Amino acid sequence: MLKYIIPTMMLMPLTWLSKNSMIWINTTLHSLLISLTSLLLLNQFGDNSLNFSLTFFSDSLSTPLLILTMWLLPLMLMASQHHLSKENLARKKLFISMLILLQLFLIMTFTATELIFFYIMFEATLVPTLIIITRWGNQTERLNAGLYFLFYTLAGSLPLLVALIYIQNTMGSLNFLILQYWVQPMPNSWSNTFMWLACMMAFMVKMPLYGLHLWLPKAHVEAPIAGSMVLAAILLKLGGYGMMRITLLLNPITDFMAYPFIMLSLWGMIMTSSICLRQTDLKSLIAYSSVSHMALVIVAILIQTPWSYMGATALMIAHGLTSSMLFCLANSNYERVHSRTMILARGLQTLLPLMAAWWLLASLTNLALPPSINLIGELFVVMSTFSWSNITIILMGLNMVITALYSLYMLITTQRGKHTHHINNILPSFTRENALMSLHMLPLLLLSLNPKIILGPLY
Amino acid sequence: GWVRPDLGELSKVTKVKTDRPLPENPYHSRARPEPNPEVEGDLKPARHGSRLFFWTM
Ligand SMILES: CCCCCCCCCCCCCCCCCC(=O)OC[C@H](COP(=O)([O-])OC[C@H](O)COP(=O)([O-])OC[C@H](COC(=O)CCCCCCCCCCCCCCCCC)OC(=O)CCCCCCCCCCCCCCCCC)OC(=O)CCCCCCCCCCCCCCCCC
Ligand SMILES: CCCCCCCCCCCCCCCCCC(=O)OC[C@H](COP(=O)([O-])OC[C@H](O)COP(=O)([O-])OC[C@H](COC(=O)CCCCCCCCCCCCCCCCC)OC(=O)CCCCCCCCCCCCCCCCC)OC(=O)CCCCCCCCCCCCCCCCC
Ligand SMILES: CCCCCCCCCCCCCCCCCC(=O)OC[C@H](COP(=O)([O-])OCC[N+](C)(C)C)OC(=O)CCCCCCCCCCCCCCCCC
Repeated sequence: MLKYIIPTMMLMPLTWLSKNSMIWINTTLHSLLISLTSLLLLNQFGDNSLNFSLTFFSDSLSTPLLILTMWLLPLMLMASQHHLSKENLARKKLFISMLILLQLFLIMTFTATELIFFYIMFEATLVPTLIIITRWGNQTERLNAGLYFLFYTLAGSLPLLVALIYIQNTMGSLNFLILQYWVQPMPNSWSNTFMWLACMMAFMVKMPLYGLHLWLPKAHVEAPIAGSMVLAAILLKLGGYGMMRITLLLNPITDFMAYPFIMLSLWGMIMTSSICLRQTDLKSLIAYSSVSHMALVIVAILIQTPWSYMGATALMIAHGLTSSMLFCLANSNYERVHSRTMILARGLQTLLPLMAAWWLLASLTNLALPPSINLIGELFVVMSTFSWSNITIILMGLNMVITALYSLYMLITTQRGKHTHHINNILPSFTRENALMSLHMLPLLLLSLNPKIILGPLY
Repeated sequence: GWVRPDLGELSKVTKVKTDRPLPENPYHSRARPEPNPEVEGDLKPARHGSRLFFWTM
């Protein structure tokens, strides 16, 4: 994995020694070359995971998250170079350094062979994200949002540190490859109940769980666009990745410890979709949609069937691409009307027809239109939760109805109807904006052709 | 016929011929505890280094 860590570190002298008009182009070009190179991780096998060294490995779960992570950096550089155009050159290089450094932390977060290295990288991903939100966020609430983002994650993760060091003292190792063969059953006791909570609540905060999601519609809203892209596309999926690793160790106690959290997520996907029906902020509507989509991934990890893991990793990749594109569409209107109020700019299909086509396709992937991998992940989670209990089909179907409702309500509100008369700075769509939309959508549609590379370790 | 000692003589350390045995344990000390073992052997490198969680040296 060192052949990806070293070029990501070499993006730092590439962004600090570049000419002052070349610091976006060079980082975009070489991060696209790293994203091209990311496809060598598809050397996967049906029995063995691609095990590089004592420190790094990549199974078929970490590999799509890695390719999505290394693909997200040039798109964040494209999205964030217009509103940081008038920035100081040094602060612009600091923003690009925080993006590169967050990618550097993530690509060795997902490949961490040993779990405390995963914890160090996992909590290292707070610091560039916190700096991006609280420094290049736009409104006043970015400082409070950075507080909530920091102090939910550390409140969840500092019991996780004690849990992992306890496993290190008991099993003798936190290597995940050794713990695939030295895993012992975790019986019913109060000690093992709080063991389960300490191993799971950090990732429940990072997904986010319903009831603990209150960091998210302030951190995802008050960030800039690159912060919103990385938070929606990768940093929620760190939680699901950690769950799919750490639920190896939590059996059979998960089979009754999962019930309150399965209730919280099965009811939170209804409640947050209902919240999306009544949002005035478009960016907050996309934030609560992200909570609504990650609730299904939480249920799919907690029921731990193979169909549920396949649907959960497919839905994680699909939601990363879809939510990143929805935030970029929201930014493309915010850079014209300078307001996140959804009812302000109306009738935009009369003005921006191809951008409205991108709105249509992202709203169709948001409502899980087949054969998109959105529908593949959605559908496999619904199959596995039906096999779990036959009455969960009511909640899954009601969630799908409300999901279609807020997706097409977002589309109709922003794009349809009579246009707003007093708004006259609606520029045509720039080539940068349409290129950003297509670089989100076209991989998301091409992955419907060959979807087996995003279905996890147990496809 | 007695001669008075000179200045310096009655503070000399003299030797005494006795017939009683030397006291072999005058403090009545019991048996001392056996010491801890010494360290011995050649000093090999640490097996796989520090073994601190993931540090491979
Ligand atoms: C590996 C090789 C692969 C080769 C094949 C590629 C397969 C598909 C890839 C993606 C295709 C969509 C991308 C283009 C559309 C987006 C941009 C746009 O609006 O363009 C309009 C524009 C023409 O319109 P315009 O009037 O000039 O301007 C737009 C208007 O202003 C206003 O616009 P508008 O509203 O009038 O028109 C938009 C219209 C609006 O219509 C809709 O939105 C209706 C669509 C939904 C209902 C119908 C489809 C339902 C699902 C069935 C089909 C899939 C399964 C079929 C198989 C049988 C059943 C199993 O949408 C379309 O016409 C899209 C046609 C294709 C639909 C594909 C599904 C999209 C729906 C959302 C996801 C669904 C699940 C995923 C499916 C993935 C399948 C691969 O198109 C172009 O100029 C084309 C540009 C180049 C496109 C290249 C696409 C592939 C690129 C891949 C590059 C790398 C691989 C190399 C292969 C390259 C091959 C060329
Ligand atoms: C004939 C006589 C002469 C023969 C010469 C033969 C050699 C020819 C080449 C000579 C040059 C050799 C250079 C060092 C060898 C490579 C070491 C290495 O990659 O270890 C992999 C090491 C473990 O991976 P592995 O696959 O198990 O081992 C592969 C090798 O067998 C590794 O071998 P190993 O098993 O022996 O590794 C030992 C152990 C293996 O490591 C472990 O056991 C795991 C613990 C590693 C530390 C974890 C710390 C976690 C918390 C901190 C997070 C830091 C975030 C990253 C940095 C953020 C920004 C500063 O390493 C350590 O304990 C050292 C600590 C890490 C320092 C690595 C060396 C850096 C030198 C250059 C520094 C430039 C700045 C780089 C950024 C600073 C941080 C690295 O991975 C990391 O530590 C990840 C980070 C990558 C390391 C730096 C890459 C070296 C080249 C950098 C050039 C680009 C600079 C860009 C500009 C500056 C930054 C903005
Ligand atoms: C997001 C915010 C909330 C985060 C919640 C995080 C999870 C909640 C529960 C955490 C419990 C503490 C970590 C437990 C680690 C378990 C390791 C272990 O070996 O356990 C078995 C050990 C067993 O002891 P032992 O290991 O010494 O003995 C060997 C095992 N037996 C007993 C079988 C012989 O458990 C404990 O020692 C105690 C575990 C419970 C500790 C309760 C104190 C914390 C209370 C909850 C605080 C939650 C956060 C509050 C603040 C939030 C922010 C303001």
